[PDB]
Amino acid sequence: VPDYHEDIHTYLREMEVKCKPKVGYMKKQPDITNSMRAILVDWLVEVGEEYKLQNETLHLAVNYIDRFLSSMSVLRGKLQLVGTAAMLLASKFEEIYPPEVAEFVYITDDTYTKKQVLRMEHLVLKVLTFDLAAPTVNQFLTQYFLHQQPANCKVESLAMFLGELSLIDADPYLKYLPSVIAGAAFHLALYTVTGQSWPESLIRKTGYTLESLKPCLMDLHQTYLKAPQHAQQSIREKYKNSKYHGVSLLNPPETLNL
Amino acid sequence: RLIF
Amino acid sequence: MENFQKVEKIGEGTYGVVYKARNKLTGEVVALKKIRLDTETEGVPSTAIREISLLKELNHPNIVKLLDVIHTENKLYLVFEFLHQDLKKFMDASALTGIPLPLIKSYLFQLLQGLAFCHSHRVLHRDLKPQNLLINTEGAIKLADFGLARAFGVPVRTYTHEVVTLWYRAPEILLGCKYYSTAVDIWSLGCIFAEMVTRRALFPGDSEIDQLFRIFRTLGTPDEVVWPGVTSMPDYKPSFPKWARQDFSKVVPPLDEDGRSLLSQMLHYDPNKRISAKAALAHPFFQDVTKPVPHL
Ligand SMILES: Cc1nc(N)sc1C1=N/C(=N\c2ccc(N3CCOCC3)cc2)N=CC1
Repeated sequence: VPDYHEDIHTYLREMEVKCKPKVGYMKKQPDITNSMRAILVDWLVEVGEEYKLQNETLHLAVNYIDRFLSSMSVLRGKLQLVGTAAMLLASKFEEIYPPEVAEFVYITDDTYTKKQVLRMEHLVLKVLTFDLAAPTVNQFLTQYFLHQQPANCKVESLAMFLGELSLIDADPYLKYLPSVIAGAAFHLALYTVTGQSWPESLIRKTGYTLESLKPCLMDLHQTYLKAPQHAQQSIREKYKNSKYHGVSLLNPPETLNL
Repeated sequence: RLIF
Repeated sequence: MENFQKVEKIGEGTYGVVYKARNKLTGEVVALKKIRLDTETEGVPSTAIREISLLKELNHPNIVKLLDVIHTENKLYLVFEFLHQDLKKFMDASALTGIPLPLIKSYLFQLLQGLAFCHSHRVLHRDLKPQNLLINTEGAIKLADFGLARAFGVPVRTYTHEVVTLWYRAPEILLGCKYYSTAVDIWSLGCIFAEMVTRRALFPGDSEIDQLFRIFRTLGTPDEVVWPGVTSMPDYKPSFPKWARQDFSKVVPPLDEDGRSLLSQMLHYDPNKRISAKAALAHPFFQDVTKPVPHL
């Protein structure tokens, strides 16, 4: 029951500020780049498909990674090890039964040992100070969906798609809180499917007017438009599945009417 | 293996 | 770890043994959970990942306080405020006499505040039973053992095979529901309330199906009127025997009309109707609540 929905929403809005990554961090990494991060994330999407992991598990892993890379320098050869330990941790946090560690070693094709992954897990825990219950775009979406009239499952699939697209590109997406990105994804998916718009229920609840969403929306629309050309294609291929009503086949709108 |  | 002198072993839980220890520097008595790290097979267990990350968020008089985590190559140490016994043991020791009503009422009221706090912070405990409910000598009771607890910013998917206790399990889960909700915590708490009152488990089932039938035997077999949906739940069968609802005067004799009413709302079949912790604390049952100390 919706007894706690206001309370949880408010608390998630508090926590997302506290669980925010450093926006300008990739420029202080001497060895890694937005483009490598993009490859790592796209690979994590496939790992999650491979092991049938929940979508929340991927968003959590990417939040752990960005918070980690916010304070720890990492050589390109160790980036995938940070990614693997994050996905393991997120699976333990969020999955019913997470894959075994051996499975995580198997998925890098044995490029690290089980010990290395395990020690990296401990390091990730220490750096994150065991704070793993991070609000994600996927969580703000789920809450937002309660406000559909009526619920439309293409709208739901499509907003998830878009919210996942944003995990891939540090620039620009690390500028926005999950609640804002979720706001843009939801509007853009609604608009795409039906022509409808960020509903007034949510304007009041979130305090986000459609105008305030504008910068994030502009970016997300451009991402949506260019997705079929993007270097990384994992999320598109995922959201062609009938599970997802093939929403990632749908034609994006060429203008937003803003 | 991701090669970067 | 050098600042701690182990005093005695008290137990283990959902995983890793529990010691009474004293801080040699400050004199504080604590309860230490020692996690054996398998640093070649599995790493940090998911129970410890959840308990730590969730408890660190939850600061409340009726939720056990996690004081520190001491993290070493070989060992993970969790340091909690010390509480000297569990409800289950206290009930065992109060058997034959009964736990006095007033104390029953104070414990329930405090558990509900604990729980309301968890739920308004998106935490489901999932595993409430008397063994996870810890008391001190001043009359406080706190929720403990959050190793099975889950964040529910996204709905929590239920486990085909529940590893989660039978007797305090809610009927929506017994019947194959896809998600948990905060109503499963309220159901358990309702079960524990009755068990304090009557001195035995409300619904002591020997398998999933015998659990259900025991609930059905006391509250009556649900149908679409009482619980819209039941009949289309994965594990619902038209062949369920049809019992009638027992009157609660016979289920919980010692209880006055106010207690009976709150209990009946905590054990509502329909998870959408079952009372929230927030609301239950508004109940007139709690009008004359005080803070008695247990005779331990
Ligand atoms: C934080 C925590 N998690 C657990 N699984 S047990 C535990 C704590 N336990 C504490 N003390 C006790 C823990 C357990 C018991 N009992 C359990 C075993 O039989 C005797 C009573 C008694 C006291 N005090 C603080 C925390």
